[PDB]
Amino acid sequence: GEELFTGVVPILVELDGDVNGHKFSVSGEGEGDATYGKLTLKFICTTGKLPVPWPTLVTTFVQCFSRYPDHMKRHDFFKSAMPEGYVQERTIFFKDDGNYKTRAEVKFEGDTLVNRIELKGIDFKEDGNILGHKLEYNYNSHNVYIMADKQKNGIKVNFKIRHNIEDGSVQLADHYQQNTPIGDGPVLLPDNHYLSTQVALSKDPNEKRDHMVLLEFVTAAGITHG
Repeated sequence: GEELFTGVVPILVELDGDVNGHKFSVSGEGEGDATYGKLTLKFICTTGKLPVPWPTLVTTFVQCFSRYPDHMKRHDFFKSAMPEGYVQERTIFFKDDGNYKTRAEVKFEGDTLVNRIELKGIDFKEDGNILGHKLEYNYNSHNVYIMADKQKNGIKVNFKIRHNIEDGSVQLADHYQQNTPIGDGPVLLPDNHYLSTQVALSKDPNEKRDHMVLLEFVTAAGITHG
């Protein structure tokens, strides 16, 4: 439901992770203002040092906060599934390295939008850009393509993240994503389109824990018909 999102809504994020056996947990919190496609979040690794670079988990850590222009409202699958929510699953293939498989439930719990995640990563090279922490602490702007998948009453999403490497090169991370409603009510299955997202990463100067502050703007685009 769109109106659930007309103002600022609190967000909670919980991630339980295991990559090549390094177990870690992260908690996040912040707010989303979909009117402006704006998210402001802070994440903390609560199990010590984060075993993979922060930027690699950005996409894992709430597309219901995208700003869908009015003329695109009927294509907003994400809001349409709330408040009961949707399950979001991905496989993220890091080029020439291992991969992440994640499963999440994004739904309201009270007046808070919560994204609860499980991530397992495998086949990472002990010394590659990921486990070797060679990725820079920045993020590029990307387009996220969305298509309906009527069979599963959800959408399929595909995009490739370009993570800057410390050498000047780029580590690609190919995202295969699927979302399905948790509820039984009808949800909106959209026509193809995309989301344009900009992400800013920073640090909280008062925090001793390994953490990440993330501010993002995300907007839907691509449809001028109907």
